[PDB]
Amino acid sequence: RDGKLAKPRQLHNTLWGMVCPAETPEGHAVGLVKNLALMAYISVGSQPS
Amino acid sequence: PYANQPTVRITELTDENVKFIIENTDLAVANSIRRVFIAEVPIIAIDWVQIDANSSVLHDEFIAHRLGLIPLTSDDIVDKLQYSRDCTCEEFCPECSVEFTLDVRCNEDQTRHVTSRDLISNSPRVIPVTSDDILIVKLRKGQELRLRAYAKKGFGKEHAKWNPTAGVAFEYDPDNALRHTVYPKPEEWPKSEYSELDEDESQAPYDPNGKPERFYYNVESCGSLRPETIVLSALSGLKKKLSDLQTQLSHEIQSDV
Amino acid sequence: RKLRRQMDIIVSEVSMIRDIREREIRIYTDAGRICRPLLIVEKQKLLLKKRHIDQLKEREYNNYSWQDLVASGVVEYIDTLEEETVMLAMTPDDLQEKEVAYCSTYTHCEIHPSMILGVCASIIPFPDHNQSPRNTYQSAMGKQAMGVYITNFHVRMDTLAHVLYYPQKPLVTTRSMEYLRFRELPAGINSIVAIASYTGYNQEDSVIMNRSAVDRGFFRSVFYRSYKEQESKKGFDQEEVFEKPTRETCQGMRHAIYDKLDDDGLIAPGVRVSGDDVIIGKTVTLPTKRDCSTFLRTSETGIVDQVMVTLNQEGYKFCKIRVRSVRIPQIGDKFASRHGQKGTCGIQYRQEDMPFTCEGITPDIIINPHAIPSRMTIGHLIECLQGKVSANKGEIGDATPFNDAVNVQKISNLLSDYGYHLRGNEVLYNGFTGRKITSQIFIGPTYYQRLKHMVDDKIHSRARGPIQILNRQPMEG
Amino acid sequence: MIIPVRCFTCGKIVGNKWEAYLGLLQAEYTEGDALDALGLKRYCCRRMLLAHVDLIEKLLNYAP
Amino acid sequence: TVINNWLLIEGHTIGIGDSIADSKTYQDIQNTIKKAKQDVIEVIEKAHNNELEPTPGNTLRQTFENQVNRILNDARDKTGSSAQKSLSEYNNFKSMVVSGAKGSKINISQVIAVVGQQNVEGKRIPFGFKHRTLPHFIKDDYGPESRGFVENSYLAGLTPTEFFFHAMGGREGLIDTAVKTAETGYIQRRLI
Amino acid sequence: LSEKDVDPVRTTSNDIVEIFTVLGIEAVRKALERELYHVISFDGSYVN
Amino acid sequence: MIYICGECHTENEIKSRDPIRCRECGYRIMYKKRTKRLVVFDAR
Amino acid sequence: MNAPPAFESFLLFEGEKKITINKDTKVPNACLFTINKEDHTLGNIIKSQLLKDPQVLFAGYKVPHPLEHKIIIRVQTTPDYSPQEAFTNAITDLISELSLLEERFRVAIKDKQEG
Amino acid sequence: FIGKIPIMLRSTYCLLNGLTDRDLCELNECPLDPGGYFIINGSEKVLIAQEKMATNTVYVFAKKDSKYAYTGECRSCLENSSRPTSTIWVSMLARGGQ
Amino acid sequence: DEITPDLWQEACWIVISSYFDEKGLVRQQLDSFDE
Amino acid sequence: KNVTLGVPRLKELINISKKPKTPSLTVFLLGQSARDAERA
Amino acid sequence: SLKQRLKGKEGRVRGNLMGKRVDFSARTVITPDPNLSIDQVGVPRSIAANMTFAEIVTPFNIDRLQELVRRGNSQYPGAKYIIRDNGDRIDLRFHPKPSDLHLQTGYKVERHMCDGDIVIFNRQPTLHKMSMMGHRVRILPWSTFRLNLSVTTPYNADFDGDEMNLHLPQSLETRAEIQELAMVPRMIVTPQSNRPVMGIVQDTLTAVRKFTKRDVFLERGEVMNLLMFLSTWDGKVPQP
Ligand SMILES: [Mg+2]
Ligand SMILES: [Zn+2]
Ligand SMILES: [Zn+2]
Ligand SMILES: [Zn+2]
Repeated sequence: RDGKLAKPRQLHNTLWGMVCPAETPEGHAVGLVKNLALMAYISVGSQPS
Repeated sequence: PYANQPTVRITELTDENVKFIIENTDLAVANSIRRVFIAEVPIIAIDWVQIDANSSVLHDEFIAHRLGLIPLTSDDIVDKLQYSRDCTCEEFCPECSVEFTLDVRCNEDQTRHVTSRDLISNSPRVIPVTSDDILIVKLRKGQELRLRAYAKKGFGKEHAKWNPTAGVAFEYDPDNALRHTVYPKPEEWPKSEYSELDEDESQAPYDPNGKPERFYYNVESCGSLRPETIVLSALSGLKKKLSDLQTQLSHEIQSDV
Repeated sequence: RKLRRQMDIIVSEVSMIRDIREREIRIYTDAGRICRPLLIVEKQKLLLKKRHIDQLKEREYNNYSWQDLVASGVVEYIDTLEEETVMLAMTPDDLQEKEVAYCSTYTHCEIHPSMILGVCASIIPFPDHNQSPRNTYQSAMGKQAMGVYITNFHVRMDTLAHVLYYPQKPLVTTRSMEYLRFRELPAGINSIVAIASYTGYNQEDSVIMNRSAVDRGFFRSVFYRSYKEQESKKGFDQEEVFEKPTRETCQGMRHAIYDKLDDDGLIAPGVRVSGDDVIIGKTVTLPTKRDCSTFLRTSETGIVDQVMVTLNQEGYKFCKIRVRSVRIPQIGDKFASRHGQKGTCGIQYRQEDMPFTCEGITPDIIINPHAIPSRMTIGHLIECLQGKVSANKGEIGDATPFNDAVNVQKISNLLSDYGYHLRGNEVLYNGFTGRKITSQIFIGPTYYQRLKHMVDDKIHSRARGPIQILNRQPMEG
Repeated sequence: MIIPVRCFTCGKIVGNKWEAYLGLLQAEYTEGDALDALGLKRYCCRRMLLAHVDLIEKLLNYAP
Repeated sequence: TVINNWLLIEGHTIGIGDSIADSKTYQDIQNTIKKAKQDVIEVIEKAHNNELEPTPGNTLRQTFENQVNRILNDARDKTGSSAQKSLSEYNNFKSMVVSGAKGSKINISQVIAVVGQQNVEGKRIPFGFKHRTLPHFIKDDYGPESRGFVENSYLAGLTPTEFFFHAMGGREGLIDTAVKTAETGYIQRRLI
Repeated sequence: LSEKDVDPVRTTSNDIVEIFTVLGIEAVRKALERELYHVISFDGSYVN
Repeated sequence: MIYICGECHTENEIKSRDPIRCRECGYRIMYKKRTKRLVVFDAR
Repeated sequence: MNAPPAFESFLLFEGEKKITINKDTKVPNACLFTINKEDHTLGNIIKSQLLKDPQVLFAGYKVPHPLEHKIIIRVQTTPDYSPQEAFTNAITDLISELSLLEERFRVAIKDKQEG
Repeated sequence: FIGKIPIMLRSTYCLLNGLTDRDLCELNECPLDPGGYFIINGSEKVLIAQEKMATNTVYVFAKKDSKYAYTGECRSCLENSSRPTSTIWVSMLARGGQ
Repeated sequence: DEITPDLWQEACWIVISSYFDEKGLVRQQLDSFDE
Repeated sequence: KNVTLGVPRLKELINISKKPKTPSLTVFLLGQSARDAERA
Repeated sequence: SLKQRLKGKEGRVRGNLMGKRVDFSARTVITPDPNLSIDQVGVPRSIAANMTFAEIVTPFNIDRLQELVRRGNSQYPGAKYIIRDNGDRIDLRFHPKPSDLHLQTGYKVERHMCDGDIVIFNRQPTLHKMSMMGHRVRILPWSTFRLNLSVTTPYNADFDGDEMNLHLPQSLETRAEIQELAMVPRMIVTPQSNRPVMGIVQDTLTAVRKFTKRDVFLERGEVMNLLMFLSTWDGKVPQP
C-alpha cells in the first residue's frame, strides 16, 4: 500500500552515496530493486541507554 | 594479356621471420599469397588425443585444446606426410600421422609444470618447436596426466592450429600515392617504415596512372616451418590449387563439347 | 559530535540530526539506517593529514587500520537524515581551496565521488562518458557475463555453471575493481575490436568474430550441468533403487542403450552422453520391477565430469552427476562490452578473411559503427583508446570515472608516442582482396564479455510432438 | 585459468612466456620492459601477458 | 548486396576522432556556456531582488523556471549548432546522421558540446534534500549546476553531480520504457 | 456556447460525453475523429 | 566399482547392496572413479 | 548442433563437381564458372588475371554466401575469343607467374643465406 | 534443546570463522567467497534487504483522493520488543464537506 | 603536514583501500546476522 | 498548460469516461473581442 | 469443479481455444544475413531436419519422393513418415527396408523441410500484419534464423538476442495462402499509413549516401565487381 501512494521507481536525490544510481533491473522491477554503493553501510543498531 | 614477371627482394631472413618485397605483381596475386600463408600452408599439429589419466585441475578437452595448439617441427616431414583422409590406413599410421605420448605424475611438494618438453613423439622429425617450453598444465602433488595423441597434416583453413604464421605483415603504397586510403588529415598519420618521404611531406603526390605494386611482406613463423619454408610452400600450394583447377576445368570443357 | 568522533559514549553509527529551523534535535540509534563514511572538514581544511596517510600506507606490520581513522575523528559515518544538515565538498583540492566564495562552511568531504557506484557499475570504465541508461544496461549484463564465478568450482556441483577457459583482467580498469576482486576472478577477455562495417554481418547490434581467434580458445567456456537423483523407500510396496535395468528383470524398458550405466546404475565419469543415453538407472519395485531411470535432454551433449553418491538430509541415498559441455563461440552467441553494447555473433571469418593492419593484426571482434551514435557510449571509444595505450605501454589503464588527470587528449598524445594515429584509427586492408580500405578503421583492445545466453540453449523445434493425453494438445517430451 | 598457448589475434606462441614474464617482473623490470624483453611487439600479444590471470595457481591450493 | 560490397572498399567506422572538435570550436562552446550561466545568474538576481514580473498565466516560480529553461535551452542549441558546423565532410558521426542511418543532431551535440539540462517529470532536478538537490550545494541554489544542467559533453565526461543528475534523468526513460512494454498491445486487444 | 460574444460554431470540448449530450452522436463521431487524430498526430505520426 | 572418498581419497570397491561409506575414513561422500573406457578428443 | 565440419570448406563431397561452366544467355560470349570449395583466394587471383586480357570484356567473381563455399566467375570475351579459352589462359599465366616467383624467391633465399 | 538456527556463512557462528585463507582451501572453500548467505537444503540462499518506512517518526502526508486534508502517521515500535508495529494516525478531515 | 593536491589521488584511495581491508563488501549481511 | 496525450488519452477515448483526466474547452470569439485583447 | 475447468485465463474456452501450442513451429535467435533476399529466411539444418511437410505422391514427384524415403531421417534432406491411402502412418527410421517403402499415387511423404519452403516468420509482440510475414526457407549451416536487414524494421527486430518464431504451413491450400497474401514483398507497403514499411538500413543507408556523392568514381575492375551482385543486371556494362 505504501508504494502506491508515492512512486519509488524514480531515482531520488537522497540515494546519493547510499544506493548505486546505475544498477537497477530493467523491466517491471526498474527502480524497485536497488544495490548498495560500495562504501554504503547499514547500521546494525544499538541501545540508546 | 599474359603473366606478370614478379621479382623478389628479401630484406631480412631470420629463424623467426622473413621480410621481403615483391615487385611487378598484381594486388590480387600479392593478397592471395598472404592468404595462403595463413590458410593453405600445411603443417603438422595434434588433432587426436586420448587421455588415459587426468587428475589435473583442467578438464580433458581443455588439455587437448592446449595440445593441438602446440607447434610441432614440420619442415620437411610435412611434404612427404599424407592426409589421413587420403591415406588408406585404418584411420592412423606412420605415413599420415605422428604419435605423441605424455605421462607425467607429480610426487613432490613443488608444483610440477607439464610443458611441451614432456611431449614425446615416435618420429624424431616431428617434435615440439620449443624442444623456453610451452606450459600444458601445472600439476599438484598426487596429480597425473597420461595421454597419447596423434599429429596429422592440415592447413589453417581447417583450424587455426595448422596456421604456420605468427603474423603476416602486408603493405603496399606506403606513401599513399594511389590514394587507396584517404586521410582526413594526412599530417596526423605516422610514416610507414617503408615510406620514402621527407619529414615535412605527409603524402606522396597523387599518381592517377599508378597501380598497386611493390608489395612488402613480413612473414613471422610460429616455429613449425621456417619463415622461408612458409613462403615457398605457399607459392607451390597456390600453384597446385590452380593446376588442380585447370585439370578439372579441362575435363569440364571437354564434357561440354 | 565530539563524543561520537572520539567514540566515548556515542557509537559511530549513531546519527544526530539538528533541524535548526524546526528547533528539533533527532538522535537515531536503531538499525536499518544506511550511512557512508565522509571525511570531516574543519575551518575549510581536512582533518585527514599526511600522517594519517603514511600510517595507512604501512597498513600491515603496523596495526593501523580504518578503525583508527574513525577513532581519530578524521572520518565519520553520515546517514541520509544527517546528510541533509551536512555541507559536503566533492573534493578537497577544488571545493575548499581558496577561490570565489561559493561556500566557506564545508563540514565534510567525499573520500572519492566514484564510491556512489555499486559493485556492477564499478567495473564500467569511464562510466561518466556514457549515456546513463547504458550504464544501467551494463550493470545488468555484467551479472550475466562468463568467467570464474568462484575459485573452488570443481568441488561445487551446481545445477548450472559457466567457466571461461581464459579469463583476462581488463587492460583498462577502475580503481574500485581492486576491491571487487574482479582482477582475481575476471569475467571476459580483452578483444582487439574494430568498429567497422565489414560485410554487413555486424548490422543491427550484431558482431563479426574472428574464427581463427575462436579456434585458439578465444572466449571458449565450459558449461557444467549437475543432475541430482535420490532413491526413496517411502511406501512398503514400492522401493526404488539404483541399478541398471535388465530386460529379463524389468517388465518395461525403453530401447535406449543402458551400456553407459555401471552395475550400480550410475554412469561413470569421463563418458560421452547424449539425449539417447541414460545417466541414472533407477528401478522401482512393483506392488518384475518397473524402471524409472533418468534421461538427458536431446539438446545436451557432454561428458560426465563427476559422480558423487551420498545420503541427503533425509538420509536417502542420492547421487549428483555433473555433465561437462564445452561451448565454443558460434553464430548467435551474445557478447557485450562494459558499456551496454550487447550483440550476437553474426558470422565468423578466418584470419585470412578478416581485415588486417600493416602489422598483420586482425580484429578479434568487429562491431558496427552504427551502435555508437545513438547510444552515445563514448566511454567505449575511450576505453579502446586507453586500452591501446595500455597494451603498447605495458601499463593497466585507469578508467576511474571522475578523474581529471585523464582525458581523451592526454590518452591521444600517449598513443602518438607508440607510432599510432593519436585517435586510434588505423589503415586496414581488405582481407578478401588486400586493398586498403578508404576509411581508416578505429581498432584497439576492448574488454568484451561472453554472456550466458547461447543459441544452443535457445534453439528448439516442434513437429508433431508428444501431445497431452487429457487436453490432446502439444507438450514437451 | 592458465596462459593460452597462442595469442588469439595472430597465433604467436605465448605459452612459454608467462614464467619468464613473472621472472622478469621479479627482476624489477617494468611490465612494458618485460614484454619487450620477451619479444612481444604487437600489442595483441602484449595484451596476452599484460591481462593474464593465472588462476591455475590457486586451483592447485585445493588437494585433489 | 551491391553497396554492401562497395562498402568493403569505402569502409565505414566511428572513433574518438569523430567525437572531437576544434580548439576554436571548443572555445566557442565554452564562451556560450559561460555566458549562458551568467544570464541565468542575472535572472536569479532579478527574482531575488523582486525585480522579476510574472508573465500572464504563470506564477512567479513558473515565470522564473520558464526564463531559466529558455536560456539553458538556447545555450544547448547554440552550442549544438556550433559543434555541428565544426564537423568535416569526413566525420563519421555526421555521415550516419546525414544519411539518416542512425543518430541525430542532438546526439552529435551531446557527444561534442553539451549533454544539457536533465529533467525529472518535465522539470529540473527537484530539491529532494531540504532545499537542495544534493548535499554538495547551498540551500536555495537555482543555478544551472545545482538543478541538473550538464555543462560537459560525453567526450569531456560528467562531474559527479552531473553524473548523478544525468542518472536521475535517465531513470525516467527507463521507467517509461517499462510502462510502454506493459501497455504494448493492451489497446489493440481491446479494440479487436 | 450560449454565452454572448462566444463563437457558437467553432467552440468545442475535449470531453466526448459533454459533446454527446450537447451536440449528438454524429457530433461525437466527428469529435472522436478529431481527438483520435490529435493524439496520433501529436508526435508527427500519420494514420490513414 | 571403485569409489573415491571425498575426505581421504581412498579407493574402495563397494557393492551395490552394501552401504556407501569410506571403509577406513567413515566419510559419507563418495566419488566414482574415472571410466576405464577410452574417449577421443580432437584438439580443436 | 548445426556446426559444420571445418573440412567442408575445401573438401568436395561425393558427386560434387569442382568446376561447372554455364553459358550466360543475357550477353553473347559470356559464361558463368561455378567453382566449388573455393574462396576469395582463387576467385580474386583468377579474376584479376582475366582483366589483364584485352579480349576479356567483363571479368568478375563472387561468393554467393560466406557460409557456403562456391565462387561464381563471370567472364565475357570478344566474339573471336571464348570465355573458356580466356579462363584457361588466365590460369596458365597465374601458374607461370607463381612458378617464376618460386624460382626467384629461392634465389633470394640463397643470396641472403650466403651473405 | 529448542531448535536449530540456520547460520550465515563466514559469520561469527560459522565454522569458517577466523580461518585463514589456507585453512579455507583445506576445507574446499574459496577464500574470495564473501559468505553472507545460508545453505538451506544445499541451496545457497541470500536474504534481500527489505526497504520499509522508519518507525517512531511522525510523517505528515496529504492524500487528495481520501477524505482527510492531512494525515500525520507514526509507526511506533518498542526498543527491541513486541516486533509488531502499531501505527497511529492523526488526520485532519478535509474541507470538501459542505 | 597537509595532503597536497598532487598527492590527494594516491591518498584518497589509500583511505578507500583501508576501508575495504576492514569491512569488505558483505559486512552488512554478516554484521546483521551476528547481532 | 498540459493535457493528456499518448496512450492514456487514447485509453480515455476508447474507455469513454464521464470524467476525463483533464477536461477542457476551446472557446472561440466571434466579435471584436477576437481581435481585441482587452475585450477578450 | 466443472466451473473451475472453464474459468480463468487458462480455461478451455480461453486457454485452449483462442490460443494454444501448435505443431511444426520453431524458435531460435535471429542473426543478420545481408546475402538473403528480403522474402527469404535462413534456417538451421537441425530445425529443417526436424520439421516436415507432407507431400502428396504424384507421378510428377513419384521418383523424387521415393529418393527422400530411401534417404530417410539419417540423411538430410530425407523424410520422417509415410502416410498411405488408408491414412495410416509409417515411421521410416524404424525400418528403412525399401520393400515396405514403395510409394504410389495418393501416398503422403512427410519429407524434411527443404529450400524454398514457405514459412510464416513472426516476432512477438505481434502488433501488425508485418509482424507475421511469409518467407522462403534457406538452409544454412549454423543454429540461428537469418534475416535480411531490411525486414528487421517491420518486425521491430534487432540482432542483440532477439528470438523469432517460425511456423511451417502444412498443406498446399494454406501454403498458397501465405504465398499470395502474406509474403514479405506483398507487405512492403502497409495500409496503415499508405507508405512502405521496410526500407534501406544502417550500413546500406550510410553507404548509399556516400556511394551517391558526386565525387564517387569507380574503376573498371570495381564496377565489374559491383555488377556481380546485381541480380537484375541485363549484362551490358554502361558507358562510363
Ligand atoms: Mg533485442
Ligand atoms: Zn595412414
Ligand atoms: Zn599477437
Ligand atoms: Zn575416507
